[PDB]
Amino acid sequence: AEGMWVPQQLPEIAGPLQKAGLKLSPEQLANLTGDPMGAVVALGGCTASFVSPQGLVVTNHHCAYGAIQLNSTAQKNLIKDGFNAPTLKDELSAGPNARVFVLDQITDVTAQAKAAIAGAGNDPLARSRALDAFDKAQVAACEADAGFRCRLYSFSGGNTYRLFRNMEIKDVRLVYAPPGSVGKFGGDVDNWMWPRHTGDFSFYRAYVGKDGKPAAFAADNVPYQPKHFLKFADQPLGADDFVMVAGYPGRTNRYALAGEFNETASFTYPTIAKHYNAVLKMIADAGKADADVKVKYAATAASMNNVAKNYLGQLEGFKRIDAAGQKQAEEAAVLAWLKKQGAAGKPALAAHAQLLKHLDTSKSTRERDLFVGQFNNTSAVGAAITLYRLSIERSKPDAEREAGYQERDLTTIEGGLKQMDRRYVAKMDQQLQTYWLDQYVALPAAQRDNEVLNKWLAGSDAAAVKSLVNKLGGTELGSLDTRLKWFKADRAAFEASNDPAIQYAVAVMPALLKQEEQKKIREGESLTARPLYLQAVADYKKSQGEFVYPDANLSLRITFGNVMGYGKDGVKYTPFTTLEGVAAKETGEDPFDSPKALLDAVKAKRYGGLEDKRLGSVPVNFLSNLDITGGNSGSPVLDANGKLVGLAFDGNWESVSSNWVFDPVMTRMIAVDSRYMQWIMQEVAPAPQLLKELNLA
Amino acid sequence: AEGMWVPQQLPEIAGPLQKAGLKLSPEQLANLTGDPMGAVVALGGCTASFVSPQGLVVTNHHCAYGAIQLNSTAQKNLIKDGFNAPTLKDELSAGPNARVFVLDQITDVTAQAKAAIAGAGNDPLARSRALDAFDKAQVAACEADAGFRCRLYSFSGGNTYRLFRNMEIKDVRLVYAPPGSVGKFGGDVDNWMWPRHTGDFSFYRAYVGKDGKPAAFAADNVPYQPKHFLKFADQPLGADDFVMVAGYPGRTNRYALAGEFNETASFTYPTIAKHYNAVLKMIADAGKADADVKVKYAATAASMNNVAKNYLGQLEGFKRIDAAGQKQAEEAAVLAWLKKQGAAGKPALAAHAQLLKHLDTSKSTRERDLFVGQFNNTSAVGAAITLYRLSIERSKPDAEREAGYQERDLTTIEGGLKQMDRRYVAKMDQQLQTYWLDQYVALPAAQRDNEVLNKWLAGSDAAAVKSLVNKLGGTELGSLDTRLKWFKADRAAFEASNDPAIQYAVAVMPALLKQEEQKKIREGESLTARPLYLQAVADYKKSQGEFVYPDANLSLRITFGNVMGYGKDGVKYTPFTTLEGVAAKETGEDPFDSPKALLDAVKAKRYGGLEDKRLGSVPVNFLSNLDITGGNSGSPVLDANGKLVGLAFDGNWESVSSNWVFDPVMTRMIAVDSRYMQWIMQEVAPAPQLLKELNLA
Repeated sequence: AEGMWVPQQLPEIAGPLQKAGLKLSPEQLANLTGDPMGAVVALGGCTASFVSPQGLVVTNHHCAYGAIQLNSTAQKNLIKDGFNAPTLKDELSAGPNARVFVLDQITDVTAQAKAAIAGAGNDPLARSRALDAFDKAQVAACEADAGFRCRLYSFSGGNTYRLFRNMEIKDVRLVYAPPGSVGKFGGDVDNWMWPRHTGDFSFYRAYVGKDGKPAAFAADNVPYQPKHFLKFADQPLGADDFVMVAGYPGRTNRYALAGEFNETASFTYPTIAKHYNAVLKMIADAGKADADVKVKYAATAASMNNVAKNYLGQLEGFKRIDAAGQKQAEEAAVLAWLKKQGAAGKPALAAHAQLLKHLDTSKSTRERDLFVGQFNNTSAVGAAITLYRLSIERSKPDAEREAGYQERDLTTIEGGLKQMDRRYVAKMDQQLQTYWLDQYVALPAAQRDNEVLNKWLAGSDAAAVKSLVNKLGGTELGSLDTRLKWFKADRAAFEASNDPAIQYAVAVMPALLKQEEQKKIREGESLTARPLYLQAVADYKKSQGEFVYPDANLSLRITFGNVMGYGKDGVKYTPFTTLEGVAAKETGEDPFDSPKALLDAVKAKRYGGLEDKRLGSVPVNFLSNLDITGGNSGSPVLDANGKLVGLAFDGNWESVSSNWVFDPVMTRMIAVDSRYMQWIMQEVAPAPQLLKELNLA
Repeated sequence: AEGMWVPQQLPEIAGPLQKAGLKLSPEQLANLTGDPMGAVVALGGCTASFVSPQGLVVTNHHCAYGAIQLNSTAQKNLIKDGFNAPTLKDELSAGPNARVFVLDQITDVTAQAKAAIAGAGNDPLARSRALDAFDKAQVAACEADAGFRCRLYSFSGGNTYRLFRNMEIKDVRLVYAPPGSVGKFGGDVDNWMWPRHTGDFSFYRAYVGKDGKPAAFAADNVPYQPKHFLKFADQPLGADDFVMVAGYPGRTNRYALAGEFNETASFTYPTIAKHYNAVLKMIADAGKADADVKVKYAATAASMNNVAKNYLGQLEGFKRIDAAGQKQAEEAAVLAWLKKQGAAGKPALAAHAQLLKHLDTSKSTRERDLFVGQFNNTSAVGAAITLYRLSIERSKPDAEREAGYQERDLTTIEGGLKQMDRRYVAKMDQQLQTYWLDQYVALPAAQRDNEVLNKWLAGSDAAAVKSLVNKLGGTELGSLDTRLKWFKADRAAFEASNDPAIQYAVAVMPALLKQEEQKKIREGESLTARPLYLQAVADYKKSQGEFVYPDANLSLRITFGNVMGYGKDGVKYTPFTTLEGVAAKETGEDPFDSPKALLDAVKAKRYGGLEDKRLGSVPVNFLSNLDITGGNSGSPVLDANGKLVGLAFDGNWESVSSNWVFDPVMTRMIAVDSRYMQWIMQEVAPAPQLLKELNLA
């Protein structure tokens, strides 16, 4: 079914759920800290779920990819090889910034949020400050009790504010990853594609201090004991069977202005695609010259490949459903329907007009802003800017610090400086710097107007780029100890420093702060406009009987539907792949190089008792008409009885454009079958201690 | 069903043909000059069929592509535009070498052939000359009557020899080609792929002189009146319907030695695919610069793309079916089964070991032979070598002239020199010379033992190639009138020329002749070994009750089966594509850029009464489990009653490996539906004169 339904919409999807075949009572889903919703956790950008009362967490391989990469070396490459922790003490730290967020409480704070915003009257910066101070105040009151992290979510353009309270587990350990030839089978060739044969799963364990409270990594820490964990299905999942997903989709743009869509399709997607593929060929070449570069940049490369392929996908998607025309059509249809509605229709019209003029800005500057933004986000320079920015914010009292730089954020910044150790190589960073500066100096002179960068370049050719990279090569910020010194340092040490990256951070910061204030003014302007227009778009969608659910905003959503394939002319995609499809794609070479143990078990039909008679084999991946996006990776797929039948990990090629214009005919979630997960762990990359802890052994 | 059955195997397939659903009696098919089989013609490299009593002939677009290309200029591009001849006098000559072969007679000359071979005794070269002298005698005699052309066929490694007598139409004219965006919809992207949306058809007309006798192009010639022509099907083709193809498949390699297959998989296919893809990029680049090079090289580009992609598809198929494992098992099993026979087995085991010797010879110089072979077949150099060779053969009496340089061949040679006029651009030829010369000079010193070429290169780098290409640039063989002059010139005239291409031909010719004699010695050695071994393989294969049929060898074959899709893990390919499928792939960019008329017709559902209610639309292409290969292009697909339901044009991706190891599960023919052809001639690129002549108006 279409829709990323908030839990508070469970009453309107209660009937649809039962009709699709949910056998649980809908009000069992209503208890978000109950069985099974209470087992569903957020990782920040991925979903996971508890699957044992000893804090065992299951997610996708590509979600654990970060943590596996942090633990990998050129010699001991866990991304390539499995990882298995036979005992608690073998489990590896997923790194200082790894999180499990266990939902505690959702509180609607709409009335108070709207009063805070209104209390600022017509001043747009005042409105943004007012909402930010409201956010900070709600978060501070909510985080008063140790171990909780809270977050204010804005729904439906600001028509709804809800304050989420999570227990934040800060000690997450890697328990099991299949080899990358299973976790990532078919690599970037099969990414965003069906048929799919990817065992995209991994396991973490959540830990807490001896005292029960969240704690950073310590040998003393004990497994978290979740109230609720999912059970693997004992009922074989089959074609047409009900499935549902709970998870944390990050962002959809289905309510975007036709103008926002058009910018994205004509500029952002093609430009990012193009530059990412160029950077990717650079990182791949660097990785061939030094395995340590390949490992240290493997998370970036995976992530940029994903985006670049997705962006291409979305572009083909938009051509396939004429998204430009549908956006146009629906926008005009809302504006007309608003006209007929006499009195009450005028404010929404006005709101539209406001939101329109907002597209006008970035026309000549958008390449420049990408190239400078990308240069400023290379490792050494990014760390300099982050560290300098914190030193500035430290001056201010905590409640006036920029979000991301308050006391409650310090541990995350410090953990970022630490993780960079496993993700930084001077020679690779210098090539990224060179690449983005090369794009800047290739701009027309009129667009090459960044005063600071022009000063530091002292020219507009290759030699000028080389000499500035040469100069930035003198930074000491490649040293962890250096970064951790600067982490603590007064803004005056920064403004005095002769470190070329710090000097650059110091020179660019006035511009960055001005750019950020302009961003906040734009957010202020839209804080009454966006909500009134989207309320009208919604009220118009409702009038035509369409589905009304908010755009994804990284909060908890339910989607549901059934296991089913999709069709194109001449092709019917069947809802399941099987072991034989994996073996059939074997080329002996990346990314189609399964472990010999897999090729031998499939040749021997060693199904391990996991074959589905309807398929005549063990299912690997399955399709369903669920509505998931970025953030839903690792989401548990529950059958009619709330049992784990799989993990969400991907969409088919036609689904990627549903981020903008949803297509019920061809949008499918790809999931990894819980049977393939068990099969891998029995027959291929064994995890006997895990099968026992899951009560499958 | 599996097999490319010779007509003489109709007894064995009568039951199967009836089981599959043939309504025609099998003895109807045994009549090769009767109805429908007498409608089916050879084009030489393609199949076609008469579809009117006025000599109208239907074949693929890609078969007519050569003729369309010869009639095309940058200014008036019939490849891109289509072509329609609304009357006889508008029909364009398909060019001097276009032929239609109407089968007259097959006679089995097995015993005479073997006697002529046995009669030569023990010298391999003697046995080569003896079959060649025999071939020529059976041909020169069979070619006695004016209009006729005969060919000696070797079946099953020389276990059978059959003489084909054909009436040779020498005046072929383009009647109709749809636009390239229909004829080659999806271009190299959809080539060898299902689903497929390609209108792959064009119409020729066979002309003879007023006497009724075959003649070259003359304005005075009249349409040939065929004894037999296919009617378009009135019964709509559906899934599971019986279909059969009669056509001229070129070569299959199912009886190849395991070693021959291993050499093809490991060297020939990957190497040709690599160099062909580099040469295609060069041709695309020159074509983009110069519309004149684009049109002149479009036939070459189409062909090389087709082979390059085919070879990659075969390499992928070999791994999917483990072709190497199957060839090694079958060979090992035949060798063992031959030890189980006593005396009965000892000759075949003798023959095997002699065939292995041939493979080691070709190994040593395989790279040199490809690069020098390709260089010697560039346009000016190939013309020089062919022209000088013929002056040499002229010196000799005709009976003693090499196959292809006899009196009966002069017309084709002269044809080739004319057609090159529409297929040559000196600056493209120079890039081809450069490319293949660059591969030669890159070889290790030890492989660079072409004496003449090293003398002519005077170096082994880019600059030495640059200077050989500058020197060969002074040739005049770019002029048609120079070529036709050399076509008539004595051996001495050649030896006198200061034309550098001719001097090269003169210089290299002695080595080409030794290499050709050495090749005739191997062919002589092969003339008794090959039949003995292949008879053993056939014997072993019948013992297992496996289907036994000769490898394709450019002779007439029947294949049959049913309209059906195929499956892959996660995918069920449906047997038809439809109009909406063509519209859904539209991008407004080559190769997915349908005529505006097609999109308009599809968006309006103008099905011009051709809709199949079982599809909800007009069918475009369809799948069937027939056994076709290169040569079968333009083969009529006949329903149960022998009426035309479409034309064979391609195979699915997984089929192409069936050239070496037949895979019944995933081998399908892709045919264009006769309703799509009619639909295109009604609604898109009208041919109302052909709709009338075909009895569809």
